[PDB]
Amino acid sequence: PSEEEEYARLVMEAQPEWLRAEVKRLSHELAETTREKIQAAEYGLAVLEEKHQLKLQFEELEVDYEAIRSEMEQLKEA
Amino acid sequence: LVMEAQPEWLRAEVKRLSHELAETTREKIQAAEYGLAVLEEKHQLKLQFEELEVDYEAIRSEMEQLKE
Amino acid sequence: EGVLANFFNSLL
Repeated sequence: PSEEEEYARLVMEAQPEWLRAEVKRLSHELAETTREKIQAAEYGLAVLEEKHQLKLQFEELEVDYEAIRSEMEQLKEA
Repeated sequence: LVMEAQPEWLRAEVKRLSHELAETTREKIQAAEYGLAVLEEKHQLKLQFEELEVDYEAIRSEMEQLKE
Repeated sequence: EGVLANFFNSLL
């Protein structure tokens, strides 16, 4: 029997004291994973924002580069 | 009376939490894999930014060198 | 990338 059918048999045939402990155990597991899920989504928004700022900082540098390069090209007529 | 014949509620709770825990784990993993992808993207972009900085300095110093 | 931020907020 796989671990899954063995667990299914446990739940449908174990005593209430066991069922109550599993309920408790899964409640801790779900609370912890919900905490980790939330921190992952915050991490994502933070790095998404850092990336956004970096993109603006980049495009800003692109404009400053073009201005200088534009001027230089003009100068090579002298 | 003997509503106490209630392991059917416990059993319902075990299965509810098991499913919620599975979806919360998918969402968590999915979230984490997206976080990694942004880090990868930001890394490529940081590399490109520092390239442009260098080239920017290259032609700020190559002009100014235009000196008369 | 608005899809990522939407997914991220939907988890909060």
